Amino acid sequence: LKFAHLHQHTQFSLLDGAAKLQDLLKWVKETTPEDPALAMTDHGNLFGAVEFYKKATAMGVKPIIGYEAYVAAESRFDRKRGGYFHLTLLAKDFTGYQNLVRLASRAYLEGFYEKPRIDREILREHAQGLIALSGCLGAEIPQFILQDRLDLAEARLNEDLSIFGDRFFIEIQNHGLPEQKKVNQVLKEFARKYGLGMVATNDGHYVRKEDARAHEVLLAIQSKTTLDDPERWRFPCDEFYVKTPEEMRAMLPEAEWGDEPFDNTVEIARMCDVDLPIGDKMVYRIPRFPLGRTEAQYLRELTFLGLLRRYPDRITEAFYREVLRLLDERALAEALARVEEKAWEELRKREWTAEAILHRALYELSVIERMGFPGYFLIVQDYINWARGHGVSVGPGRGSAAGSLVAYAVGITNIDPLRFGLLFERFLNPERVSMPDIDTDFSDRERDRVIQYVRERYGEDKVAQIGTFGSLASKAALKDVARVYGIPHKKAEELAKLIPVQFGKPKPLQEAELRAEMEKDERIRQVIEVAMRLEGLNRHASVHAAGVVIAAEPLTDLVPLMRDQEGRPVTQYDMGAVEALGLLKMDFLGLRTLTFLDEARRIVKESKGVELDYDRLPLDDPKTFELLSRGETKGVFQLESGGMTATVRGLKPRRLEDIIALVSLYRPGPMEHIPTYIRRHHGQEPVSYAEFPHAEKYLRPILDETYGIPVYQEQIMQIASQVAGYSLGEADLLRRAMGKKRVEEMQKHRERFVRGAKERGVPEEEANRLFDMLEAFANYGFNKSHAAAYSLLSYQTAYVKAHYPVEFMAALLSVERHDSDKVAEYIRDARALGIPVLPPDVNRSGFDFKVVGEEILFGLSAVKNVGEMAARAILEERERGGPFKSLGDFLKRLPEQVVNKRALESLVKAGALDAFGDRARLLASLEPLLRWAAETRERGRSGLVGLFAEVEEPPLVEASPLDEITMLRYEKEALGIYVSGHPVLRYPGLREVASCTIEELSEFVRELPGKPKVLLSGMVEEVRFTLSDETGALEVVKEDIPLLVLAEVERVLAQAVWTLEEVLEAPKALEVEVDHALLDEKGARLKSLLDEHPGSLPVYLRVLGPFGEALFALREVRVGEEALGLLEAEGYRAYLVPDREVF
Ligand SMILES: [Cl-]
Ligand SMILES: [Cl-]
Ligand SMILES: [Mg+2]
Ligand SMILES: [Mg+2]
Ligand SMILES: [Zn+2]
Ligand SMILES: [Zn+2]
Repeated sequence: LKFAHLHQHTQFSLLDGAAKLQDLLKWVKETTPEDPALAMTDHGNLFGAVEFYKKATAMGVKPIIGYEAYVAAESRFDRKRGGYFHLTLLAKDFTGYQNLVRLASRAYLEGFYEKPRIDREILREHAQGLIALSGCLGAEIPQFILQDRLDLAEARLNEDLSIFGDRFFIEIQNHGLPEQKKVNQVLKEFARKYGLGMVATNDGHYVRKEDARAHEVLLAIQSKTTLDDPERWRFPCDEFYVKTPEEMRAMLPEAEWGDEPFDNTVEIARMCDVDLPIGDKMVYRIPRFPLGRTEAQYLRELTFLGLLRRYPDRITEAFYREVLRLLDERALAEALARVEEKAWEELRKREWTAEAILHRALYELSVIERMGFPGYFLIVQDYINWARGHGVSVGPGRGSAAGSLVAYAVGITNIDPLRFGLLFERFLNPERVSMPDIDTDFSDRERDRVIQYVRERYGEDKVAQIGTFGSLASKAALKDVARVYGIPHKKAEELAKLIPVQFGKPKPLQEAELRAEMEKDERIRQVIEVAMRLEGLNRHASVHAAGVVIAAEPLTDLVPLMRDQEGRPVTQYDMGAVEALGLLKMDFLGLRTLTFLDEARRIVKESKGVELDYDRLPLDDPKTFELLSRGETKGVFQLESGGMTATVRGLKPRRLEDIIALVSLYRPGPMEHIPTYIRRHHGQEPVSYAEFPHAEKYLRPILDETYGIPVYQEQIMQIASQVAGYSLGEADLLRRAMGKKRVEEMQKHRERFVRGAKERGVPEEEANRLFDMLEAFANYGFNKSHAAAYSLLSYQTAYVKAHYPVEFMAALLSVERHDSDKVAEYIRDARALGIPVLPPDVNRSGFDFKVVGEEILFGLSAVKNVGEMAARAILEERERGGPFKSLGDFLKRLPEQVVNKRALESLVKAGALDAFGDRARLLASLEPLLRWAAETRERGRSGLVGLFAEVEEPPLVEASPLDEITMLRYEKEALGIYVSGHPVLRYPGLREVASCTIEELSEFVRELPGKPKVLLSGMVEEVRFTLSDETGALEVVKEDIPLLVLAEVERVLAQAVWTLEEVLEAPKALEVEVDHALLDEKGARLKSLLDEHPGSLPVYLRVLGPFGEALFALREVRVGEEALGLLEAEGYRAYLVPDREVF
C-alpha cells in the first residue's frame, strides 16, 4: 500500500502555506522510498514551480506542477460585490505546463478581483494537457452539494466533463469534518454514475502533524491577532499534513473506499511527464534584432564608427583607409565590417596607439562573434542610445561591463577602458561559454521610460520586470510569533537581540548560546521553536528595482506573469529561476546621482549660459581634487560616509585613480591597507618590490598606479597572466578558483603557476610566495571596471560643487523639493555656507528653484495652494506683459478665473508678493482689489477707452504688521517649511534649558550610558507628535505650540512635557557664556565676582570648546540674582535662564 500526495500546498501559498520546500521533499522521500511523487498545487499562483522542480529533481522525487485555481462563479471580469471557488489542476505534459502558465498569468492580468481568478471559459480554452480534480470543500461541486442543490452540482459536473473529458476525477479527501461525510457520499454517487474514478488527496498545508500550531500562528500573523482573540483565522482541525499511506487509510477505510482512491493516486503521478528546460537542456533565448546586414556585421559596423568618435587624435579616416589599402566616413566602417577573420590574421604578423586600439577592438569582436552574442550587444546598445537621444541620463557603466572596448565604442559604456586598466577578459571570459550580464544605470526619474521603450520595441507580450520574494528574517520571525503569544514588546526585543548578525542580516535560529532562556518560561519554549519552523517562509511579491526580461517568444509560453499595483507587468519567477530558463535578463537601475546631475546641468545653463558636457570634462581639474582634499564631500556621490569623508581629507587625492582606489579599499577588510596607501601617496614611504626581485619587471607596471598594493581583481589577473604566462582569460578562472578556495584543486594552479613562472623569470622560491601574495589579496580584490565607472560620477558631482557651488545647492534643493525635511536641511546647509535662500517672488522666480546672481530663489510651484496651471500662467503673463508693477496690476492682468482668491492668499503668505509692501496689508487689500479688478473689465468690456475705463488702483488697505510667530506660521502653511527664521528662536528661554539641539542628539547621546534620558525643546507639528528645532525634526511619542520634553533615547520616547508658560514660571538660574580664550587669572576673576554675591541661583557655564560646547554647572557658589547686571558689567555675556534641575 503506497500513496502520492497530489494536493499539497507549499511556502508559496503565501497566506496559508507553511510547508518549506526542502523538509517537505525529504518527508515525502523518507515515507515512500519507491518512485516518490509530489504535486505542488498552490493557491492561485505558480511561484514555486521552477525551484520546486529543481529541488525535487535533485532529491530523486518526481515533481508534479499543479495549481489550485480560484475559479469565478461566472466571468473573470466580474467585480461583483457570486464569488469564487477552488479547483485542483495538474499538468500531465509540457503543453499542460504551458497552459497552467497562461491560466496563472491570465488570473492575475485579466481576472484579479480579491484573489487572481480564472473562468470556466478560459479553462476550456487552456484545457489541453490538464488533469482536473473535483476539489476541496471550497470548490464548486462539493459546495453545491452542501447547499442541497444537487441539480446544479450535476449540471456543473457535466460542464467540467465537457471540458476535460476523462481527465476529470472526483477528488476525495477526509479530515474529521461532518460536511465531508455528506459531500463524499454524494461525490461517490457521481463518480459511479458517470464512471469517473476517485482520487484521494488531503490538502496539506504543513509537513508533519506537529506543525499544526506553527501553522496556526502563521495564520495569526496574516490575521494580525493574538493567539487568543477569538475570531482569529483558524483551520477546522489539525489534519492538513503530509500523511503516511497508513494515516490516509484511517480517514478512508478499506471496507468503504477500496483500493481505487489510492491506486489512482500513483497512476496519475506516473502519467504526469513534465520537463522544464533547465541545466542539461536550456536553450538561449536571445531576441532578434532587425537590420543585407549580418547581426555580427552590424555590431562590427557600429564599433568602427564608434572608435572614430571615441579616439579623434589616433583613429581617423586616413587611418582606416590605410588598413583597407593594407588589403565618406561611414562607408569605410561599412567596408571594414565585411573583412573576414581569415583575412584579419595576416596583418598582425606584419602606450595605446592607433594599431593597438584596432587589435583590442578586433579581438573582442572575434570573441563576441564566436560565442554568438552580437545580437545581445545590439539590443543593449540600442536602448541605451535611445535613452541618450531622449533626455534620459545614462551611467558610465556598472560591473564588469566597462572592461569591454566594444561596449565603450558602441556607447553601452562611457569610461575609456584602456585609459584605465580595464579588462575585456574579466567581462567575457573567452574560455567559457557563459552569457554576460550588462547592468545599466539611468536617471531614476526616467528609468521607466526606457523600460517602456523596450516594451514597445520588443513586444508587450515579451517584456516584463522580474519579481522578488522576501524571506522571513530570523529576528522578524521571533517578533511576529512573540506578538501572537501575548508577550510584551520589550522582553521580546531582548530575545531578538540575542541572535548574532554576521553579515548585515541575522543568523538562522538553527544555530542560536544564551538559549537557557527557554528553560525558564514554557511560553518562550514554543515561541523559539515555532519561529525556526516559520523561518524559511515568504512575505509577498514585490517588483525587483532593476530586473527586466526581454524574451524571444511570448513570455506566457514559458514564464507566468503578474501585474503589480502600479500596473507593471511582473514575472512570477524570481531572478534565478528566470535565468535558469535561459532568458535574457537585464538590470535597469534607477540612480539618484544621475537625476541630480541633470538638474545641475539645467540650472547651470540657465544661471550662466554654460553647457555642462559631463562626458567631455577634463579628469585632472585641480579645484575639484582640492575640494575633496578639504573633505567637502557634503553632496558628493559615493563618498559621504562620516568615516569616508575623514579618509578623503587624510588621503588628499590628486588624480581620479585615487578616488577609484579609495572607494575600492574603504570597506571592512581592505580598510587596513589605506594607511599604507596614504603614506606612500604622500611621498613618505618607498614602494619596494624587494621580496620578488625577479618578478619586479612585471609587478611595477601593474602595481605602481596603486602604490604597490593589489587592490583590483584586474591587477591580480594581469600579474598571473604575465608572471605565469597565463592567458588573461585563464587568470580570470584563477581568480574564481582563489575565491572558491577549493580544498586541494588550488594546488593544481600552484604547480601550473610555478612552471610558467620559472619558464619566464622568477627562480620559483619567489613564485611560491608570490602565489601566496596573490591568494592573500584575491580575497578582497575589487572589480576595477565597476569602481572606475562609478568614481567618474563622484568626480562629476564634486566638480560641479567645486565650480558651481550655488547651482549645486539649488539642484540639491530641486531634486528633493517634495521632501519638507530634506528641503529644510538643504536650506540650513546653504545658509550656513554663505549662500542666501530666498522666498519666491512673482517678478524674479522661475517655476522651480532658480539661481539669480548668486542667490537661490524658490520657484512659484513651491507655493502650496497655487495650482500648476496658475504658476505657469503667472510666469507666461509676466513674459508677454512686463514685470508686475503693483498688486492691482497683478490682479487685473491675472483674472480670478486663473489665480483664485485661495491661491492669491498663499502667494502673499509665501512672500511671493512682498515686492508690493506689508503682508498683513496685502492680505486685507485682496478682496477690495478683486472687486476693483473685476469692475475694471466690466467697464472695459462696455466700451470705455483707458482713462474712462480706469479709476486707477486705490492705495493699499491699511492694517497693523504681522508678528513673527504668525508670519512664520503663514510661511510654513504656504511653503511647507519656514524660510527666514523659526518660531522657537523668538523665545530663547527654551533654547537655554534644552540639554541638546535636534541635530546634536545622535552625536551627543552615543557616548553616555546605556539608553539615556534627555530634555529637548522645540515646536509641535502633529495631531507620534513631531518636534522641531531651527536644526531639524524628530518622531517622538497641538500645532505651533512650543514644548520642553523629557524623553528616553535608543528613536525617542517621551516621558514628561512642559509648556512655554510653565517653563517661564519654574525658578531661574544665571548662565554665563565663556569663550575658550579665558586666562588662568579669570577662572579667579569670574570666581570672585560670583563669590561676592551669595543667594540660591545655580550658576551655569557655556564653554564654547574647540570641538563641542560643554555645559559646566558651577559647584558651591550660588548667586543671588543681582549678579546678572554686575556681571554684564564686564566682558562676559549672561542670561537669566530657567533652572535645568526642575525637569
Ligand atoms: Cl607587494
Ligand atoms: Cl603590500
Ligand atoms: Mg469547474
Ligand atoms: Mg543584470
Ligand atoms: Zn489553503
Ligand atoms: Zn488546497
